[PDB]
Amino acid sequence: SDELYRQSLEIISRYLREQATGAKDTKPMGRSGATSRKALETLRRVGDGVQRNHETAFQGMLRKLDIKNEDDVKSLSRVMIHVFSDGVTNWGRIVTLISFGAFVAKHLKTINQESCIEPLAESITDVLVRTKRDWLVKQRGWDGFVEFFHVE
Amino acid sequence: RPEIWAAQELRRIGDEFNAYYR
Ligand SMILES: [Cl-]
Ligand SMILES: [Zn+2]
Ligand SMILES: [Zn+2]
Ligand SMILES: [Zn+2]
Ligand SMILES: [Zn+2]
Ligand SMILES: [Zn+2]
Repeated sequence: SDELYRQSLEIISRYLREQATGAKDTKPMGRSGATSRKALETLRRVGDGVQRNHETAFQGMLRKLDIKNEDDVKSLSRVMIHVFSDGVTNWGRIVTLISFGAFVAKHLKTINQESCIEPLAESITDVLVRTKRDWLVKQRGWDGFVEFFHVE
Repeated sequence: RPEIWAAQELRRIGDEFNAYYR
């Protein structure tokens, strides 16, 4: 029983799937859902924005990582661990990693329209929740994300 | 290595976005 992991995977999977398919999921989010929905709304707003201005860089990275299929996620996990290896953790880095995950997911859908986004979403969620567990907990998890990116 | 370069790139963008929202 791991609610933070469950919640994180739901948020990230939903974002990746929407981005990949172009369609929103009309199914009530699990327990919580209030924070999750606001997190997903935040992720749409800021994640789309990251993808903007950085299309060239993202394409560059996709190409260099040569991600061949829905299951080829080991290299991305390594890259994410490497990003955090200077010892710095913040929501800008996290949203950028998730946004890049959505970028990859979109591209995998073009090559194969039957591609599952779950391996990618699981790989990203694993890095975030497992390696930043206490950092997330201290901050009431996704509330930290919501408030950091909150605009009036 | 492509993996080191990708990490450098994602970190640059990540910190930029962090600094943006403060
Ligand atoms: Cl690890
Ligand atoms: Zn593409
Ligand atoms: Zn799975
Ligand atoms: Zn709050
Ligand atoms: Zn390094
Ligand atoms: Zn660069």
